[PDB]
Amino acid sequence: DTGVSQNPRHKITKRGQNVTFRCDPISEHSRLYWYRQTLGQGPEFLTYFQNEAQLEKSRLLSDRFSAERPKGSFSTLEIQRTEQGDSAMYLCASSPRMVRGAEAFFGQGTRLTVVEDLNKVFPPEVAVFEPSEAEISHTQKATLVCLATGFYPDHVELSWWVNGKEVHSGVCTDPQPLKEQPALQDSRYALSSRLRVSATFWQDPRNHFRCQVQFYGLSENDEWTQDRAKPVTQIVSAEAWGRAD
Amino acid sequence: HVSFHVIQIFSFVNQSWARGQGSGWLDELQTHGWDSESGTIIFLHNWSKGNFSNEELSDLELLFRFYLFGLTREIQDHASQDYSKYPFEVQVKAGCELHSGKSPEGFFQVAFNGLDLLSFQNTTWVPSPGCGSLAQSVCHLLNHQYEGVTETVYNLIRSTCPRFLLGLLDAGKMYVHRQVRPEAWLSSRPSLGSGQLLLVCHASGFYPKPVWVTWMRNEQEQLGTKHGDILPNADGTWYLQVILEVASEESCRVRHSSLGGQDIILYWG
Amino acid sequence: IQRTPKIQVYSRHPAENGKSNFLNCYVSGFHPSDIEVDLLKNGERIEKVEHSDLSFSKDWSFYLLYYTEFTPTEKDEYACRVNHVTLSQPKIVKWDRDIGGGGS
Amino acid sequence: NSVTQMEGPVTLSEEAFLTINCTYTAYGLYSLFWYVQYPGEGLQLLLKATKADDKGSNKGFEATYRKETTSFHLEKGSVQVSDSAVYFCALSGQYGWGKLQFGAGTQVVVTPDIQNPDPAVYQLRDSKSSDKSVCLFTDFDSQTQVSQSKDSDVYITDKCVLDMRSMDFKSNSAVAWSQKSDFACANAFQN
Ligand SMILES: *[C@@H]1O[C@H](CO[C@@H]2O[C@@H](C)[C@@H](O)[C@@H](O)[C@@H]2O)[C@@H](O)[C@H](O)[C@H]1NC(C)=O
Ligand SMILES: CCCCCCCCCC
Ligand SMILES: CCCCCCCCCC
Repeated sequence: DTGVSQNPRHKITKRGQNVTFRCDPISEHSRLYWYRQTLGQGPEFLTYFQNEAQLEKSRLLSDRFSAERPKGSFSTLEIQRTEQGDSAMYLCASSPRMVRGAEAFFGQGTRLTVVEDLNKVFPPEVAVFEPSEAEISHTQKATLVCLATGFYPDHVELSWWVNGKEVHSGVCTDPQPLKEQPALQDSRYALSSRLRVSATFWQDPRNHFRCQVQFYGLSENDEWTQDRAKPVTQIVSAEAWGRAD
Repeated sequence: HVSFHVIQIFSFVNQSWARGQGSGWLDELQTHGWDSESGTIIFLHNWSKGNFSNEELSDLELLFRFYLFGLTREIQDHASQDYSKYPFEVQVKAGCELHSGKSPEGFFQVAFNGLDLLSFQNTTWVPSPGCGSLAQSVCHLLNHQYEGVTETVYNLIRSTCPRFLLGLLDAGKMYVHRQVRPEAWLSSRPSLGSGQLLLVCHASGFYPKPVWVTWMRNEQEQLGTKHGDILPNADGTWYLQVILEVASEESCRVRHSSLGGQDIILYWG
Repeated sequence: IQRTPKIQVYSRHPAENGKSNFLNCYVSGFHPSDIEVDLLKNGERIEKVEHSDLSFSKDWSFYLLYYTEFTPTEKDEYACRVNHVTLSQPKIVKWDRDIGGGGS
Repeated sequence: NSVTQMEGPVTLSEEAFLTINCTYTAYGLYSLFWYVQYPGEGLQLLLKATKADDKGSNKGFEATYRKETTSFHLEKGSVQVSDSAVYFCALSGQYGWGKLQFGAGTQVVVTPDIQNPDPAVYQLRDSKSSDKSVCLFTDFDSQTQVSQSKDSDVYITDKCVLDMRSMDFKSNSAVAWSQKSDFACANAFQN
């Protein structure tokens, strides 16, 4: 099940800069495609490689975009002089040789965010809010709320960890982050999630709960001149123990 | 002119140098070329698009680009395991032929070094008796491990080709069913023996190809003439010469559909 | 297998001294398709030669028309020079104003 | 684009019949496909049909390649909450050898059937700093509409479905919060 691998998973770049994305198709797939996807829309075709040969590019492909697959295996896609509109998910897919109606196997993408200023990039603050005694007495259940605030850009993965293990049961996170200031182009973002467990489970102070927010930020390579810590890709967590009262 | 033929010729000279070219034809008349630089169809006449949309034709154009590269590569991959077999050349003739009131003919035929290798019959790749175990084992591969390719070929030759051909014939009727009149003339020169005189009746620039050019003494045909081949001119018209050897004593006829039942009689001296 | 090219040389119109015409060379029946073909004037190569796209007959043998504008005079000679893997030296077929070259 | 699919979102409850319409313009022997993208995941093939009249089937979803109506409608008899996702119709041209061409995508939101609503609003304090706090609206039925905020200092999320699998229990919730110290949960949610 080693599928299509794309690197990096996310990338922030300052407008005007070049970026290069990489894709490793499923072993020996002769057919390789690059697509671009913006939220609310389907993948848009960019280019097709048969073995090493680039036999089709989109007519609307910019001269800023160039792809290569020098050995018929891994492919690279370079965008020169990025613009805000280049911001999207860059998808790589591979298909087997000589199979008609073949499935296209997609990678997880390189999420590209082009910003005007890297100085506006900020990791989240994360807080955990403890269940309401009113909820416990009334329903015998207990809802923890996690809140991630003040982050920029808007890409984070929020997960819940109970007793050292990630959980998916009782968990529900907002479909999309929301804009802390919707009228602003450079709005920071917030995201909430809920973990619901039994009241008696929360009431046990030996139980550990953790809200974990993976933030996608600057790379080790980017310039930083502020006193605040370089907003690199990083995890920010808030945690709590159960309580009897 | 009732048949559309799409031909490919693939030349494998080295494990590093192989080459694919192709064209479309109404018999002797070329309707399509292939620019291998760009991987595109050359529409030679302004009716070469037939009744098909740009979209249908773009879709076919990319299929051919992928096929040409793909067939070339698939062969190069199996052949580079024995540099001894180079050079060699593979040909493909595919298409269809219409007959009023019948199912159209569909065919896909393949040659290897100038000989029948295999062809497509119904839904099966049948080997040429003459290409022995090579042909047999290539057909096994196509019949057992290229069913995707088989389905594509079937559909192209049995569904797309007749539809395209009808549209192509409709769009180019005036040029394809045109009549062009031959110019005709006589000329002389000595033979290298025998009678020691060659009379040469020529006809050139006629279309279509059916033609009748026979020397004639009075109203009686004169047998024993050398009939030339009907040879092409660059304009699609044809040339023919007919030679009567004589010992030099004391007419060449020219018949063609374009003359409307009025033959051309040249007399000579 | 290989096949030797057949070479036929002929004019588009009746030759007439000092009248622009076209010189045709039809080379057919050959295999493989790799071929060199020149039109000659007094045994020197004419620079502006055009040819049909490659095709082949029922027996898979290839054929090709080469042609160029020429002007026949009383004195100028004209030929078609072909080389091919089946030929150990170029083969030259003169045009004859009355019967062409290559017969058949 | 030659693939047009229903504009979403499509919202329906568990056990309802789902239909996502998809039409296309294509040539020759094309192949049709349905891809699915679950929340926070990559695209993956749901079902496919390579030849005319072929029905593609997967996990209760089905789509029939219907040449004569130019359709590849996605149907599922009885949707589950976990079917909430974006679905993409797609077409391989070049007689089924070409790149997938996708539609714009159709989001499906499958709502839980809550027969025993216990609609309530609660206040939760921060585990680090008792002064910061959040409001929780929960246990409401799936036909309940959560008002958007009419205050810039007050943030109200959309509803969200959690499933406590160990107790065969599903519930809706929405969250609200504010910097204002005078922040009252009773107000955040229109009662
Ligand atoms: C192309 O034409 C095909 C054949 O139809 C016949 O010939 C054409 C030229 C018209 O004269 C028509 O009335 C005849 O029935 C059709 O099968 C096909 O629909 C046409 N269009 C395309 C895009 O294939
Ligand atoms: C794209 C067409 C590929 C056809 C397969 C050829 C088989 C070669 C075996 C020697
Ligand atoms: C070296 C043998 C060549 C094989 C030719 C197969 C062609 C099939 C195309 C569909």
